[PDB]
Parts: sequence; C-alpha cells; structure tokens
Amino acid sequence: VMAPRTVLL
Amino acid sequence: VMAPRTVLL
Amino acid sequence: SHSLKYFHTSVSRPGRGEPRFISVGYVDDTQFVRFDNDAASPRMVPRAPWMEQEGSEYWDRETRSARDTAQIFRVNLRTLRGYYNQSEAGSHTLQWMHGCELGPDRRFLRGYEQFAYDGKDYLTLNEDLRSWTAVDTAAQISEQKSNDASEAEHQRAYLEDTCVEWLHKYLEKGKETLLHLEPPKTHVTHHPISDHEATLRCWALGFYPAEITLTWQQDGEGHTQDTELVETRPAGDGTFQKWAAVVVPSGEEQRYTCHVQHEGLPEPVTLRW
Amino acid sequence: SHSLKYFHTSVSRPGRGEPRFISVGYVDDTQFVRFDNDAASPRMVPRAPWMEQEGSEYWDRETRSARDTAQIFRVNLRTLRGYYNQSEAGSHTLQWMHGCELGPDRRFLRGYEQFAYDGKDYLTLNEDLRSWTAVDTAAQISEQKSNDASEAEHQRAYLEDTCVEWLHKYLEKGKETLLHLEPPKTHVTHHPISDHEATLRCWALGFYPAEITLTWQQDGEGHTQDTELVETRPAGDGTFQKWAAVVVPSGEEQRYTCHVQHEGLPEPVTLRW
Amino acid sequence: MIQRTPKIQVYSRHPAENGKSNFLNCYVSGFHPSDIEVDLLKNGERIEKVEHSDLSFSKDWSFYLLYYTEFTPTEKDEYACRVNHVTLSQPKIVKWDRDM
Amino acid sequence: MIQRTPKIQVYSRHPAENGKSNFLNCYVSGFHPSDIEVDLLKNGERIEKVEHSDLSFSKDWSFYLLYYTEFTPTEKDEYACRVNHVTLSQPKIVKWDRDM
Repeated sequence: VMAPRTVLL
Repeated sequence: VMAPRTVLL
Repeated sequence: SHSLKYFHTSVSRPGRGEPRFISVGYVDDTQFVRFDNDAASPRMVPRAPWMEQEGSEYWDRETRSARDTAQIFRVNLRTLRGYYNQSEAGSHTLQWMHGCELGPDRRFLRGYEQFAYDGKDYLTLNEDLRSWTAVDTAAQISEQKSNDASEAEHQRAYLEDTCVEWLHKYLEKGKETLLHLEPPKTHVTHHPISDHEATLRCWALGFYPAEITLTWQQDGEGHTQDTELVETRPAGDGTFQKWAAVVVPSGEEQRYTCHVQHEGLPEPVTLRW
Repeated sequence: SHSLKYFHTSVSRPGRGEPRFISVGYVDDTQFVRFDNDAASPRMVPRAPWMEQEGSEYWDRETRSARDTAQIFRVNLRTLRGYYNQSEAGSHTLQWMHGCELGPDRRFLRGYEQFAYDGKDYLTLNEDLRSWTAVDTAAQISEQKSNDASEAEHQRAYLEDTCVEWLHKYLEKGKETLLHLEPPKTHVTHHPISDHEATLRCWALGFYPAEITLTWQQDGEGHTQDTELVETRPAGDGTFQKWAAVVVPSGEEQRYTCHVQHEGLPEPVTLRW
Repeated sequence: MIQRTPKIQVYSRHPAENGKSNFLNCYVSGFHPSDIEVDLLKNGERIEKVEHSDLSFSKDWSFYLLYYTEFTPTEKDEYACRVNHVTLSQPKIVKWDRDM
Repeated sequence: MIQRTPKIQVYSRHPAENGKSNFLNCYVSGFHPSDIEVDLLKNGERIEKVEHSDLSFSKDWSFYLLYYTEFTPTEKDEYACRVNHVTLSQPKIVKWDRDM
C-alpha cells in the first residue's frame, strides 16, 4: 500500500 | 523550541 | 518544578481569506516568545529580554516551524469543517497545546498534548505518550489516521528529549529572572459599610510565580462565611497580585487575621488590621 | 526480483483552484491501483482484476493516505513557490516516487525515494535510508527541515517492513499473472529500399515482462551498421512489443540473423528469413 | 460549538494615589470564542493608544487578554472598561473602583 | 524548469490485416511537462471515443501515456496521430505505417 506519511518540504 | 511537525487531522 | 509550554490558536476568517494564527511560548509563568501572522513582521519574536542574545539561526528555524504549522492548521480547519458538515461562512477555532515538565530532580517528569475544536476537547495524547484518544465521535477518524501515520511516535520524541534539553537552556539564559523568587508586598484595608459592619481586604501585590494562598480565619480557626476571593491577576510588569476580603462586625476586627503563603517567603505570613 | 512502486504527481492550476493529483501503483510492470482527484470517484480504485476481492477497509484506508497526501502536496507546492519566488499565475509540478525491491532470496534488497520539482531532481533519500540530500541549492532548507523532524526515520520503516510485507501479499493475490511469464512471438520481415538494399526488421510481440534484447548478427559476427531500434512499447493488453531493423545489401539476406533474449524463453532464439 | 462569557476586572498596577502616575488594566478572561472588543474609558471618552498582551488560553481552552494604558488618577476623573462579545446581549461596562 | 519533447509511436496491437478488427495505439513518452494534446485521425477526421492509460512517469521523471481505440484497417483508409505540446512549435503528426 502507499506509505502512510509523506514529507513536509 | 516548538514542535517541528504538528499533527494532520 | 518547571515547564515549557506553547499555546497555538487558529481562527478562520470567512472573507478575509487565510485564518488568523498565533503561537506563544512560556516557561513557568513567563511568556518568552511568540508568533502572529497578522503582525507587521510575520515571524517568531522574543517577549523577554533574556532571549535577545539568540542567533538568527534560531529565529529563522522557529519562524519556519510556526509557518508550517499555520499551514497544516489551515488544512485541518477545512478537514474538520468536513467532518462536521459546516459552511465556509462561519468562523471556527482550532487550538493545540503541549508542554513538558521537569521534576525537583531537574529531570523529565511528565509531558502532554491535546487539540480542541470550537472550544471543546477533540483529540488527546495519552499519558504513556504512545497512543491518541478521540474525545468525540468525529475524532475517531483523526484517531486512527494518527495511529497509522505514527504521529504519536515523534511527538513523544520531542516531548521527552528536545523539549527538555531546551527547557534547560532557557532556564540558564534566564536564570536571573526565571529563578529569582519575588515575595508579595502585603497589607490590609478597612472599608466600613454601616455603623455595624466593615470589610477587611487582604492584599498581596507584585509577586511571582503566580501560585499563592490567602486565607482569612477567625480566632485561629478556618473561615469562609463572607470570604470573597478574586482570581489571581497580572500586574502587567511580569508579576501578579490578588486579594481576599471578608465582612466583619465593627469591633470584632481583632478576631480576624489573614494568612499568606508563597514560595518566596521563608515562612508563611500573618496579617491583622 | 520484484518490486512495488508508486508514482505521485501533483500539478498546480491557478484558475481551477485545487491542484491536480494522481497516484498509481505498480508491481513489476503491472499497474494495479490508482487515485485521481479529477475522476468521478475521487478515491483509490483497482486497475487489475486480482485486486477486486479486497475489503472496504483497504480501499478506505488507502483513499485516506492518498487524500492526506494531496493536501501536503498542496502545501509543499505553495512552500516551494516561496523558496523560488514564483507567482501563483504559473503552473508547477511536484513528483514523488518510492519503491522497495525484493531479491532472488525473496527478501529485502533495496529501497528508494525522491522528489522533483518542475522536472528536476530536488530532494533524495540516501542509500542508507537514514539521511536526505538536497540536490538543488534551493532544497537546502527542506533538507534540514526533514532531518530535524526525522522524517527519514519512518520512511525507512515503511520501505523496510510495510512495503515488503504487502509486496508479498500482492504477489500471492496475483500469482496467475504476476509470476506468469509470456515469451515473445517472433518473425522477420523484408522491405526492399533500393535496387541494392533492403530492410530486415526483427519483430517481437506480445511478451512480458518488458525486459528484452534484440540483436542483429552477420555470419556469427556482431552488428548495427544501420541497426535502428525502437523503444519497447505497450501492446495495450498488458504485454509489450519491440522491433529492431537493419539495412542489408540485396542477395546477402541469409548472412544476417536476429537474436532474441527473454526470461520467458528456455534459451535464446535466432531467426533468419 | 461552545461559548463562554468573559469575566472582567478593572484595576491599577499599583495602589491608586492621586497625582501619581500608574497603569490602568482591564483583564478579560474565561471567554470563548476569541473575537472580542475592549475599550478603556476616561469620563466616557474612549482612551486611545492602549496596548494589550498576546492572545492565549488556559487548561479549559478559554482565552484571556490584558489591555492597559498609562494614567494618572484624580478625584474627579472617572475610568471604566467597556467590553463587547458575542455572548453579550449588549456591551458591558464596569468602572474602576480604586478599592478593588 | 526543465522541458522535454515527447516521442511518438503509432501502431496496432496485433499485425494489421484488412477487414480484421484490431486496436490502434498512439504511445507518447519522454515528455515534460504533462499538459499534452493527443488526437487520433481517420482520413483527417478526428476519431472520437478514444481511451488512454493513467498518467505516469519513469526514472528520469518524464511522463508517458497511451491513447488507443478500436479500429478495422483498410487499404484505402489512412490513420494518424496528432500531438501537441508546449515544446512543439506546431502540432506534430505522424501517420500509421502498418510495417512499423
């Protein structure tokens, strides 16, 4: 599944 | 210092 | 016992576009910094002189955290409007507060964190600092969402390490103030009502920290039968003040004494008119 | 060797408000799911039949991740517009891709992740999976920001555990197709150009996976002194096709041979005309 | 949505003594939501150039602010605080009593 | 900001054989940015009801899409792909050659 957390740039 | 990243409701 | 805590507030402005956002930081009873987007200069600024000797790396870094946060809250705001089926026409509030506390041993004691929407407990970090808790059926989603993203994890990290480490630094950089105890200036005032009664008002001024106790008692026994007390208020110079009054029969004033307790006093203090 | 990888894309629209966002997932060369906010159903949907037997918990959970992501990217978008002093009038693109790969031992081999703005490498997760790397003197801030927030940490978690665990599940739920190899249908075609030259075109159709090799050889020797080759393309039914041509002097056709390598073949194949 | 009426308290930094400079404070608290109007008055006139603390709140989520200005008491001059909030049917006014 | 010219390839799912139903494909790739216009043509006429894959990209960040429709070849009918992109000075047209 797609990662549960993305990145805040 | 503040908390770096808050929480995504 | 000391503490480092912030209070973030975000308010939606139907029409004016982007929601108002404000952060303020405190060490014990002293506000030391703050952020406000409406402000002429939108960035983290000091509120206590003992902060001024800090590098630009600091202020820039903090200004970022703040800014990012205002964004996420902007989102969270719309998100919530969703959960509750509310219109963009009304205004709404989202608040978040977190803090870490040090014990007498000058080491980590407890930490906390919690959100609230329209003045009502919404979500909360549990004591163990590893699980959240919906405090509404709406927060149910927000609960798991956070539990999957494992947000709880680093919140605990911040609270347990970062928060502490920095708290210490702040104590040093401001020992001169944060550590100086300022006992209260005391005194009683007489205010006759009729030829038969009068009011005794026990005052306490310019003290710090704010924790304090005033007690009116007759013949050495405790009292309450006419004890009006006001909520501790700020002087405006960094110190506080508070007073307790009581109605008494003219002629019986000697039977009454006011007791005052404050950490800045070597021992409690007794006042009589 | 297998892999599970996604490709997220976000494109800003000045006039149309909210930025376009799309996510697609793949296992090896097969797309299996996808999300598009401009679709009638703004939610995660299957793209392969072998997915259809999944519970609503799955689709709902995934739809969330996707939605949250679209939001963060919306932010990241404005954030970046900032870093580069760009106007809300132009359009911009932010892409993110990540994947985990399994080795022959059917165990973790390698993982990756990286962002890119306006078609240019921006930020990148390092091999060790514990540090980031600005790849544009602008990504600098974003680098530290992430390194302080320790974002790198759980990305590694996802990649190392979650990603793998699920990859396996997918392989099972789709063995029939995923693990099924389909060798290429071969053949050569003759196309006279001039009175002294013709063209030999070695074809390869309906194969899978896409990895393949075509090579023209004369009398045992090697060749490409007129070997035009086309990029492997999709058939549209899940399989691929590709061809390699070469100009040869008429009457010498027998001299040349086409070699074809593909995992679906017990051993290479040679054609001639 | 929850609302809470503000609690007002008008007072001086130090004990009042005519002719001596001091500071007048209007301390509002325990209110929600945050939109609020506070005004310091001198004989009905709205005093200008009045500062106020940064917005903040307490454990029960309610807000509190402090408005204040510099002033010099007199036996003739009368001071008051005028506050308006959504929870108020009409702006509430409480005048300064040097004894409280 | 980086741009990349798309690479076009027009072809059929299976080998062309007149009178036999097949599928016409226009495969575009290696282009950036994503805004792009693709059109399938039948004797100059713009064919309608044409599907296309989901947007995606490769290791070098460039995109690739697949447009396609159902069709039946004939020795008289002529088919082509018309593509327009910002990197193009003018819409490029490449016609189908059943031999490629």
